[PDB]
Amino acid sequence: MYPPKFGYVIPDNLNEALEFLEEHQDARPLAGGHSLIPMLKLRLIRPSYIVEIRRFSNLSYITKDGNLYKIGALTTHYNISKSSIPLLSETASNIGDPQVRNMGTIGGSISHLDPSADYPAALIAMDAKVKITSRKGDRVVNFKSFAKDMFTPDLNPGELVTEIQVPTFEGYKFSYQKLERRAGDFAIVGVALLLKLSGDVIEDVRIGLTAVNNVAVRAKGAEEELLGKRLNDEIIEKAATRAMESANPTSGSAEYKKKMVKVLTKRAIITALK
Amino acid sequence: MYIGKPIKRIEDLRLITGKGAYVDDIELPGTLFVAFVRSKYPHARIKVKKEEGIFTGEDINPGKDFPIATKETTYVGQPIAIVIAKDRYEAYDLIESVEVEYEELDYVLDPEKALEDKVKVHSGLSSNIYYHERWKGGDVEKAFKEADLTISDTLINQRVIASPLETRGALAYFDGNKLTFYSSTQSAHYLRRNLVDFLGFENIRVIQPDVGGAFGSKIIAHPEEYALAKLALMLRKPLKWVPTRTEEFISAGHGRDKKLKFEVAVKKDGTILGIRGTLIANLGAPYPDANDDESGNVKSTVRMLPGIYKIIGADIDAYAVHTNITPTQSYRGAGRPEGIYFIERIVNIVADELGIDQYEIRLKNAIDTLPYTNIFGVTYDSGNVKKLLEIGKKYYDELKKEDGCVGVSSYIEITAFGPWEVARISVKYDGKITLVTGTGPHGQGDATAFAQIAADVLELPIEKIEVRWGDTEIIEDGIGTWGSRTVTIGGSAVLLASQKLKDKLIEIGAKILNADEYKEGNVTHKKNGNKVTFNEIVKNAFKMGESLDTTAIYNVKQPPTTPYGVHLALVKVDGTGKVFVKKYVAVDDVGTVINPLLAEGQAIGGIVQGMAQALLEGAFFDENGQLLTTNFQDYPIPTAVEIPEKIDWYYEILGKSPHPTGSKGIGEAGAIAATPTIINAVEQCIKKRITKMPVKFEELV
Amino acid sequence: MYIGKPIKRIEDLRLITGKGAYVDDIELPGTLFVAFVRSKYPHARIKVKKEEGIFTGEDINPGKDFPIATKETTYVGQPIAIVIAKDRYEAYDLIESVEVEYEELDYVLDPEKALEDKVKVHSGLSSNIYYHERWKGGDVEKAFKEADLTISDTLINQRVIASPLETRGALAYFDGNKLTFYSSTQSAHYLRRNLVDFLGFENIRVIQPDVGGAFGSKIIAHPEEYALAKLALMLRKPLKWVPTRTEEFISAGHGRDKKLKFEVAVKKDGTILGIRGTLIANLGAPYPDANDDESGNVKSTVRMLPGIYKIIGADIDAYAVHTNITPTQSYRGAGRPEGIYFIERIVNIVADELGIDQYEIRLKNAIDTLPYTNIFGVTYDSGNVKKLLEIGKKYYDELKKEDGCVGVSSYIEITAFGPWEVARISVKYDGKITLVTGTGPHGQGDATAFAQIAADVLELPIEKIEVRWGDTEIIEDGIGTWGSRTVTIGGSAVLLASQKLKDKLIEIGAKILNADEYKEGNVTHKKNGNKVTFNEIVKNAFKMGESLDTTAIYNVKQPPTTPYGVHLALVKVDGTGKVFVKKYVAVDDVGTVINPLLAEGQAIGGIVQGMAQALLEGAFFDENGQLLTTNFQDYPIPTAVEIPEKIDWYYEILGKSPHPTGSKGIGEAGAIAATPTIINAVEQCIKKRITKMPVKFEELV
Amino acid sequence: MKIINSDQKVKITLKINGEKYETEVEPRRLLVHVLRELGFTGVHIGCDTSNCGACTVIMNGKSVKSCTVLAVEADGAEILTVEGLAKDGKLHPIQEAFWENHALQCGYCTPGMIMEAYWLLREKPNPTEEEIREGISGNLCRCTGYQNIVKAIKAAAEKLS
Ligand SMILES: Cc1cc2nc3c(=O)[nH]c(=O)nc-3n(C[C@H](O)[C@H](O)[C@H](O)COP(=O)(O)OP(=O)(O)OC[C@H]3O[C@@H](n4cnc5c(N)ncnc54)[C@H](O)[C@@H]3O)c2cc1C
Ligand SMILES: Nc1ccn([C@@H]2O[C@H](COP(=O)(O)OP(=O)(O)OC[C@H]3Oc4nc5nc(N)nc(O)c5nc4C(S)=C3S)[C@@H](O)[C@H]2O)c(=O)n1
Ligand SMILES: Nc1ccn([C@@H]2O[C@H](COP(=O)(O)OP(=O)(O)OC[C@H]3Oc4nc5nc(N)nc(O)c5nc4C(S)=C3S)[C@@H](O)[C@H]2O)c(=O)n1
Ligand code: FES
Ligand code: FES
Ligand SMILES: [Mo]
Ligand SMILES: [Mo]
Repeated sequence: MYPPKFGYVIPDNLNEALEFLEEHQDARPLAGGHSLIPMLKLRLIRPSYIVEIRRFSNLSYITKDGNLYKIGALTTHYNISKSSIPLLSETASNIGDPQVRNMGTIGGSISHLDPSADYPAALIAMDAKVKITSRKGDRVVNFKSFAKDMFTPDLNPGELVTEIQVPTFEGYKFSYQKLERRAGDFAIVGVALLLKLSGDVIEDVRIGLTAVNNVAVRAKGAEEELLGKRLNDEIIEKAATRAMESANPTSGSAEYKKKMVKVLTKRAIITALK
Repeated sequence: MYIGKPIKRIEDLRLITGKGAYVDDIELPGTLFVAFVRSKYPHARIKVKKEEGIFTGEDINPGKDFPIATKETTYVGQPIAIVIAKDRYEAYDLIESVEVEYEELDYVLDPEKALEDKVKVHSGLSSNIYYHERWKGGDVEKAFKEADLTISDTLINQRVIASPLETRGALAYFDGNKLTFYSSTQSAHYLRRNLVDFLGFENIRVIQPDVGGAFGSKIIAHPEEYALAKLALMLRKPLKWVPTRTEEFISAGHGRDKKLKFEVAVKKDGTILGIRGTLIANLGAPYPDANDDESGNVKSTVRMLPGIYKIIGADIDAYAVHTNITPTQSYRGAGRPEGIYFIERIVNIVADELGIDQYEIRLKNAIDTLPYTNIFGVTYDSGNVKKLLEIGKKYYDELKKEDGCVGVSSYIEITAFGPWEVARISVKYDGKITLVTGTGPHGQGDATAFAQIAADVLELPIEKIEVRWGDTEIIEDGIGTWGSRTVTIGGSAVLLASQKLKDKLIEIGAKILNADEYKEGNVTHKKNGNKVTFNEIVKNAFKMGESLDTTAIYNVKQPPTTPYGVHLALVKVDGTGKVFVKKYVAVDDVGTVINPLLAEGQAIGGIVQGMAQALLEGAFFDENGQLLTTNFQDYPIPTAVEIPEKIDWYYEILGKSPHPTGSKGIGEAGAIAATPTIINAVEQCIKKRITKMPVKFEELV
Repeated sequence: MYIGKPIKRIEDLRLITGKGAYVDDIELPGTLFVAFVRSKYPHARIKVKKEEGIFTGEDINPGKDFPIATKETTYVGQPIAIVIAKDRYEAYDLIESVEVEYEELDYVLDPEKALEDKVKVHSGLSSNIYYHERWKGGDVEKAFKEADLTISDTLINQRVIASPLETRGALAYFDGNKLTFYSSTQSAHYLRRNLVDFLGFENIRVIQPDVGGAFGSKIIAHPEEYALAKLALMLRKPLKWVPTRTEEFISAGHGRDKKLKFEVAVKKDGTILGIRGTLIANLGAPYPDANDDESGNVKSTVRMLPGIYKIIGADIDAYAVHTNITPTQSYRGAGRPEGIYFIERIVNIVADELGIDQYEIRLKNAIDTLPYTNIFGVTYDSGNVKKLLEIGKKYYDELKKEDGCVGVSSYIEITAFGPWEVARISVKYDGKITLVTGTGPHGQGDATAFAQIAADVLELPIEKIEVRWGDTEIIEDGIGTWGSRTVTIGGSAVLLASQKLKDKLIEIGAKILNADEYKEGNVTHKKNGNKVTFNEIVKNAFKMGESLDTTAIYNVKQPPTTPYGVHLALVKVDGTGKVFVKKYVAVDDVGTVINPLLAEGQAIGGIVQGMAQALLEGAFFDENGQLLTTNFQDYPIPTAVEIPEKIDWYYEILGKSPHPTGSKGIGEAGAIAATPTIINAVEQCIKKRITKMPVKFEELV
Repeated sequence: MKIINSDQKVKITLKINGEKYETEVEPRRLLVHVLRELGFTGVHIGCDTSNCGACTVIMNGKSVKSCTVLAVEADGAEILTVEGLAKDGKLHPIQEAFWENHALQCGYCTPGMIMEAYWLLREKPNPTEEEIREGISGNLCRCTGYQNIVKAIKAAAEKLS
């Protein structure tokens, strides 16, 4: 309930934040605080300093820059949910509860890397990229490489996520399916789908799975089954089956969860198609 | 008249404007904060280094392991040490410095194992078995002789946790002569008796301030309350104790947790003849306050097994057994839900085995008229079960043609326990009236019902009747709020005191007018038409040395009054195994309804708890005796999304109680009916036998 | 028995350990601090700019200049604006920002000037004269016909200030429905009536917490209390008001301030035949609560002028007049000190003019037996004045041979005013007894006396009787503590309630034993010797629905009961004109003495106030109407150095009151007797006539 | 670059229901305790893991769980608590509707539930049953079973058009 004692830094600008973090290996930055503060309260972390990055308002923004959306790291769930990015907005909508989405940010969700988070299912499906900033400058990496393991982002002391990039997916159809015992919970299983039709052929298809592995994965087999094919009942059923091949879940039951991957992939294809 | 009207709550104004005062909203000068160190093991010998700001069980109950463990701890979550600091943040820092030496002992989690006495829950027990009696009634031999068939299985009613949104909490201050103790409790007067008994002196004032619910979890004095109180005698500063919610989950409000090994004897036409088997109830660790609470509840479970049916004999072997977990306590219904759940599941299991209709089997077996004494000696006092079921068939028929699966159950219930209850009413010289109840409402809205009762008796506007409770200094005494007794027993005390007041106002009025009629507080000479006003009577009572402050004690001579009803649900299960409840109908007979708005409000709150037990909740331990569900994420009480889309509540008054209010209790009825209603519904959709709860998603796919 | 024993105070333990709770020791969540802006002028029109955190009289009493002035202020110290801030320090910062526009009007300080109505104290008065009646009794014409001689002078009884060590103070909180108001007041129930009347609603709880003395200064509701209460309705935060001591001196506890123009008719043998003249009393500004308090006191002064003497006629022209100063209020004795001071000075002036001995003149003129009705209609009810004076001569004779000057005075006094008083006694199931009084002690120790009374009636140990008071929610009602009424009227209510309780315990005991003897709480069958204990009676009362909570109201049918006595002092004056009191003897008859330790404690406290009025204290104004003495340096209440080296207190019980306690009041007697005792003493040493007080050093050199 | 170590406090300002408060806090102190310590005791703590919503207040126009914000982090914010809905004792229509529809029992979730409702009705003037339920799914109540809360919110939505 009660955090441990820690120091606190309110830096004037980004440069200052970065330097303090460089020099203080075990200082943690604070964004929406909806994963950091709950962890302080249970005393599962004990940093020397919390560095406040929240007031850098030029880190909060949705920009359409050609055929990329550029999303400031400090952009909240709520604002992403309101901004018409195919798949991603609907996925943000599902996160936690209204109060949670009012504060939580995309930069903090992906820097935290809970293996049941919502965004990674959408972000892996989207081939999202992560702009990482340093006093040294910027590194852009693929979402897939950024997510090194549960709770293990590709971030060094001294650096912050400043931006998430995704293609614009115009004319794409999409669905985020979230299995949950109660409104507000993290995903028991999450399936994020993007596809685009050329006539009745599936021209592109992307399927992301969350809460069923240590990090988010592509449902490669479900993709193979659908890509380039003309849609009918049979292939949908088959793709939904093959999505189970990418699920390595943990005991609901591990077996129940694997079965739910098929159920939610089917719901995703059918919802996006309708 | 106000009685019978949906009068809106006099309680709401303070609370919707955030001007309540729950225990943690109270402060005294120099208040210190108290936290408890708790056992991380199910069963261990302990040594705790006493240090500055660090107290141990020896400071509280030397030579005993309860309320606070001194040599031997018997459950994860048991208090083993007490820290004191300047504030809550520093208190929890100080917790991390406490030095505990553990010797892990062997422990038992399963009450079925435990009853073999192979491993003792505590060193000094003769037996893990706290209670063991064979319950027999009617002619069980004849039942099983005459049966065409018998059916057997084991039904589980799993452990749950009360989880009121406000935790326990308390504030204790001893001035040198007198202890004042504020607590999030279900009764100030009962907590005072508990503290008087534990501390050995009478000069104790208890204050129940606003309480954020309890659902049975705050009847008993908890170990922390005894300890805080004893510490306050020693330290001479006010001491505030508020557990974290993790603490609350691990240490308090565990209830239910009963198993029935049953065999039922039936005729092929769905006649239920008799039952036998073994009831095993899990008391968890031996804490006397909790054991005593829960063991009375074990008896409620057995005695209600015959339900509303014309059973011919039964033979049930009842065990209440300790295990190395949080001691078990009353939770909403306090044994009655388990017993009704058992009979209503069995009834459906039979219906399903014999291809009989779930409604028809109940109309077949239902008691005809009341009064009736069940097989285990419970007298169902008034009403008409069959007739209420005929009324309810019309909703069953409607639901049967909608899309989804129907479940029904019928319940009968015991309420309005004694031994007595108190009410004081007083009138000041200027005319102000205050009514005080010895009950202790904590959300149920009885004070509005009390104000409706007293205003009808006095014939005054309801805004004239301020209603107070929860301070041992403003009323002679009280029992409390539990066993759905408050509007019935506490309201009957209110009716007596108001009547005494009216009788007194009459004779002073008569004296003033020379004679021996009352209307709206005024007294008039029934020809010559001379009149003395309410306010003139009151001022003259004072001048005449005549007091208008009166206290009535309503002693309860009758046995518990018994409501009954039939509830119905329509559900759907999807391809993920998630259950959706479309509709729920409750038909109840609770005697005179004092306030239909508040009564329905109780029905609905209970219904959603009963549904949540069927579908969501469960308190489970890993094999190290650690509770797996210790927060509102992992212990899933429902949000607004998980409720039935609509719950329609109806009442019929076919049977009144013998009490002056005519009312029976409803505080618990919803939670009793909803669980098997919902389970019967889901079972219709699946269709395998459901033997345990909550129903998991993976069990329905 | 406990009655009559010097039982030590049950009140002491909390207070010697610093665990009291006076009003400023109380806090609620978000409490704000309130200070008042006060008039810097005696008489002015005012405009105050209403601003953020700045309230004016228009917010409190629009269209009136009381309690808070809106258009016109009538005394330096009058509240003219109210500021609210986060805490006291910031409140007083904010005071300096308030913007007041004054139009100085003409004002009057001297009540003798004021009564000519040449300058009105307020614009809207018909007359500065609030009260004016000619008091006549016996046959004054015959007195002045038969006289050998007449003596004339003007005696002053100067203004003083109560100066309790705790100031007024209050804490007000309205939750949306109910106002809770804590105040350093003399009666919770009377303050509640005042607030109900001012605010127009009944839902007000008042709490008198510990009070640091009052001495009459806290009977009335003050303007600040009405305002705080009205503000609390508006602001919805708790609001704490505590004046600085400068404020207190300037605005509250002013008393006395009466002038007698007298002429006395005597025979040469020291027979005092009659008196006439003019009494002028200074009410200060028209504040209705204070005017009404003090004007009743004016009457007390006139009616007590005949003292203990066989006066044949008198004719006194009484004025109570407004002036532009702090309104005048009850101070210890409340008019009786002035009246006794007047007659006891006159008696010595005559003795000195006729060379009669100061003791002999009193034995000459003293009433013989009681009852006796004085010339102005006061019935002195019981006792024997002459006989008490014979007892006291033995100390006069002893003092006359010691070194220094002797003064004596004899007093009679009125106490134990009605109209009624309340007591509640209640017994909990476990047996605990609580006694509640409707009085409001604030230092006088009545609760110990109450516990002695109730324990004698019940035949129980005194530690069994907890005594509570000062919450409008724990007792039906009350009057209060003032007019030396508490042990007599409040104790008689205690005696009735305890008796009702005993009678009830008897019949329950009788019921349990089949019959119709009580000893020490137990009931026994007077052969066969079957016995039921106190605790068994109590548990059975609850089982039988019989309440052991009872309230008695003692209506006062008798007129005030009258103690009397003789006091004596020996003093010395040195070459600086400083007075030293060597010895003081008090001989009192106060009826049955409930507690000699506490009674003497009251005698001594009053004695030192009465001496301090003679020798030290005085409230004086400069000609701008500014009080010259506004702190404990310039208003010299005595330290331990300024007390008589020894005060011996004795009592005789020759006359009991008609009340069930037999007691009369002593709370005020010391202050009544000591002033003229001490002045008579000093006068013997000087020897010029003393006409005014305090006696200044320079007047004695 | 303002740096506050473990053992210091920092002065902060909070504007609460229209009024400014000023206090000194350690960095680790939660906004929920500070609000209560300043007298806003209608803000309630129902849990230790951010699930229950009993601590919900409006911070800068947003409903937030004040148990999951550090008080220092809230420096300079405008905060509305339930104590600030009623103007001069006239109930805000959400308060009125909770009373009319019996949407509270023990009252302990009620300040937070009313604040979430206030926020919700400013998002969506005329919400469906389903959107109401979603819209309060961060606010747990153990007493009412929610049905009356949904009724009160719809009645309030209509009062508010
Ligand atoms: C009751 C509740 C329910 C929730 N439900 C869900 C859910 O259903 N689905 C879901 O996905 N999430 C859920 N969450 C988590 C929520 O989405 C958090 O907001 C998110 O996980 C972390 O984002 P934040 O901005 O709050 O990060 P913070 O808590 O501020 O930070 C989290 C981590 O990232 C670091 N950090 C923050 N920003 C950066 C950055 N820009 N660069 C580098 N490091 C950074 C911090 O030091 C910290 O280690 C829930 C949380 C709560 C309290
Ligand atoms: N015939 C009837 C019966 C009841 N009522 C109304 O329904 C309520 C009173 O119910 P009653 O049946 O007398 O039950 P209690 O007041 O004694 O409540 C106790 C019961 O209350 C339940 N409901 C709870 N509700 C809240 N909000 N918080 C808890 O902790 C609660 N705990 C449970 C538990 S457990 C118990 S045992 C009152 O508003 C009463 O006026 C009525 O009008 N007419
Ligand atoms: N025959 C008697 C008379 C009195 N007593 C004891 O003497 C005291 C009660 O005196 P009582 O004469 O009944 O006077 P009250 O208690 O009603 O006190 C009121 C009186 O009390 C005085 N004394 C004061 N003492 C204190 N400490 N503080 C004040 O403000 C006081 N104010 C004054 C003023 S002014 C007044 S009017 C109690 O301990 C009583 O038990 C007794 O034992 N037997
Ligand atoms: S206290 Fe439970 S979410 Fe804040
Ligand atoms: S009203 Fe009790 S928790 Fe909602
Ligand atoms: Mo209960
Ligand atoms: Mo007095």
